[PDB]
Amino acid sequence: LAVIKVVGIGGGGVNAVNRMIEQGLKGVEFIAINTDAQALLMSDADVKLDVGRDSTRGLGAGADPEVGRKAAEDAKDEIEELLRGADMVFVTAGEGGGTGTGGAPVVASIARKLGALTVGVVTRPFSFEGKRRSNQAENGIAALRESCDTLIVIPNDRLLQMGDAAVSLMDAFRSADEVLLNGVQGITDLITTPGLINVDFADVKGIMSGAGTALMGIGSARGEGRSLKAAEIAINSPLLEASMEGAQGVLMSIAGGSDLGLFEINEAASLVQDAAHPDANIIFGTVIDDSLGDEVRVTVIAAGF
Amino acid sequence: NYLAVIKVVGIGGGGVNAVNRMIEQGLKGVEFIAINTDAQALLMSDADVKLDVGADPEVGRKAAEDAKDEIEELLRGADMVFVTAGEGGGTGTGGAPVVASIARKLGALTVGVVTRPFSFEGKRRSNQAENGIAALRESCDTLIVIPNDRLLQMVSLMDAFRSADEVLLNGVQGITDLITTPGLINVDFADVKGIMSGAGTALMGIGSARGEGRSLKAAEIAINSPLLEASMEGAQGVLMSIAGGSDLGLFEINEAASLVQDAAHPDANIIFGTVIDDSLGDEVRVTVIAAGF
Ligand SMILES: Nc1nc2c(ncn2[C@@H]2O[C@H](COP(=O)(O)OP(=O)(O)OP(O)(O)=S)[C@@H](O)[C@H]2O)c(=O)[nH]1
Repeated sequence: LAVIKVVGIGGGGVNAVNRMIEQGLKGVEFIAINTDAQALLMSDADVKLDVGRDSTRGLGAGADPEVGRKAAEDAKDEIEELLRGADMVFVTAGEGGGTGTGGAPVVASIARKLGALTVGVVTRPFSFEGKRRSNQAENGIAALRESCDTLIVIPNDRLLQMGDAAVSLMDAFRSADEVLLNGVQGITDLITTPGLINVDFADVKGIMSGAGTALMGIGSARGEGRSLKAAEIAINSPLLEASMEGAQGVLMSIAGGSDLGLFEINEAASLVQDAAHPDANIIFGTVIDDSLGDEVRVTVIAAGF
Repeated sequence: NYLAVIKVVGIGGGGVNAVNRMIEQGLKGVEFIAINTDAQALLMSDADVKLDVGADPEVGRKAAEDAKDEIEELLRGADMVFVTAGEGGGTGTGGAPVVASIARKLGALTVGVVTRPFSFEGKRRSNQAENGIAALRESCDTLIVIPNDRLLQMVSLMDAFRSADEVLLNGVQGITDLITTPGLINVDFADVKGIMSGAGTALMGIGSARGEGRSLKAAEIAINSPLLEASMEGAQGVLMSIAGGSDLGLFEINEAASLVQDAAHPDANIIFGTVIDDSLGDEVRVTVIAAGF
């Protein structure tokens, strides 16, 4: 029985976590960490830690990653005591600001020192947010990559090539929330709510330990050929950056109702094998989600390029 | 007065987190108080009462001494006060003895709970973990000490940390449930205060079993628990609680009570009772608190 903790750090990471809780992600503990007390009062997370209170006064790191790093580092004994006991820790954030960029690698190092399987799931900021945010994100992601077993990086620019062409700014960030949720859930649900093909904590640990930098694809479909269509959308996802063909490690999850049959699961698995690198290690798992109706949802995590 | 007022104080990050765990598990019958002692960080809490007085012990001490009047008003009216800094050190280990000394000067039966870290955790300067224990011991009636090393005789690294949190919770719940939650055998609060006032250091033992002979079996595990450090023979004050379902029988109960008397020192005071927790199914859980020598 694996204990899984999902940490959101900074405003975007805390909003993603609220989204995960709102959509009913189960079997995990939710921890919100931020440098803004008011923002934390609105969070529904199980654990809420306000950090950098004297350096920031509950107003955020003002986009300075050094302030975020030092806020997390000063609270490190306390974060450690919140994490101890976890088998698996997710660290989620929008890279580019001060709190998430700076604090995420601290939270991840602590998880990794404890020997929890440590997965980062972060976005790169949209190009329209400016060169400073993109540059801070890039350094934040390099730092985090040193501290995580696997680091899933979602390029927010690619999200604009999905969903609706007439989205607002608020919509774009809700979509970033959703994808961070998809990243976490596509993995955690293999463990907490397996279907016919059970990929347990040990299997996940074996493919994700020390895997390095990763990308994700997602796909969903209904009606005839839903499994094949969902997998083909996930494999060709703009978030995966056309790089599925080069990944050496691939974890795939297919979610559907109680009645998702082996035939459908296997058809999706077969399309994914064919698209993969010839020497790829691919693990295929299933998820029971009875709220899905006639839809199935495929998530692909690709690493080892 | 007649429903004993019990206040459980978590202080510092490990203490507030312990209290938040107690709330999450539905520990009943007590009032929870979360005291944050760090200037730079605040762990939030759903405790009834919260005080933010904000990793050095001296820092926590000074912060709580500064807030001594408001802590006093939070504690006034309690018959019993538990204080803990929970797992890991920090400012809470400095604040805990201050809250304890205020509880005790008010007349409340003051019970500290403190953990000794696992040895593989290493050690911070100035012997600060033992200084915390010594200072907390000076200001409590009873100090329950949980030696985390002993858990490894009861294991993976994650299991070790999890068992530590679980036994810490039990350090409070085994006693509070005995007092606050009816069972077939109930106790007098005066007798609790009789064994625990001025008693000094105590240790705890736990045991669980199912099926035939469950009560005897869980009691036997509890009495021989590595966490008791074989202090059962010499102990002058013993509390034993047996938690189980409604159908817990008087005969099996009494067999457990008889075992504890036999195992304990001839001159021991023994307080014994049961707790009805209908969520345990066919399982029985025993807590033994051994105090004195
Ligand atoms: N997923 C998600 N991402 C967001 C949201 N708001 C902003 N972002 C993204 O996250 C990045 C970091 O912003 P944010 O998380 O708010 O900063 P912070 O880490 O809290 O940093 P600060 O203390 O300096 S204000 C932004 O550059 C943007 O790309 C949100 O609501 N949800």
